[PDB]
Amino acid sequence: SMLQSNEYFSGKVKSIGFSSSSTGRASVGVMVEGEYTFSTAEPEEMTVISGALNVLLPDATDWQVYEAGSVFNVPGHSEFHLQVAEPTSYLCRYL
Amino acid sequence: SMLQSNEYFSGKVKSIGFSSSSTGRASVGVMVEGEYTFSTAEPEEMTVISGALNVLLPDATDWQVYEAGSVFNVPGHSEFHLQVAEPTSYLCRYL
Repeated sequence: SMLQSNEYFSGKVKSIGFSSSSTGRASVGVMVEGEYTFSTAEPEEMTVISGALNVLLPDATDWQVYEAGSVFNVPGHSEFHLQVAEPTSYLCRYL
Repeated sequence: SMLQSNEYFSGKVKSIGFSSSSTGRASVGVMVEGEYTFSTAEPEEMTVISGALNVLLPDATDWQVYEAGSVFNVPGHSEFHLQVAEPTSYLCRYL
């Protein structure tokens, strides 16, 4: 199995990518305070492990605050936006 | 906030370390198939995010299998052992 450490946005997001039978392709990581735009290939399932994300999805008007334990889905071939206050850890699965 | 990518055991365990108000000092990471010995400073709380860990704690005879969603605690200044089958992601908090 391959594990790889990845960084994005000048080090404000860092993650470990992997692949397993139960998750498919996935990454766990952390984001620090900031505002981020992400683009998807495959649809993504995001789980907030600790902290919180303010989430703007392309097909719905309102931002929504996702605190620890919550799960959201992003469509494929899309753009979504996040806002982060305190360091926030997450699991992302590429569906 | 600081985020740092860490690797252990010749790259078989990789994690992102961070610190937040809700977690204290912590790391999220992934372990691949193998058998690992860890030593603690502070007590640690481990949450299995995906996959599974076979866990041997110093003060109890039996190994126990912790699958996704489960949480265990390791005392401070101790040694514990893990066995991993498929890539397994986790949250570790330094209590």
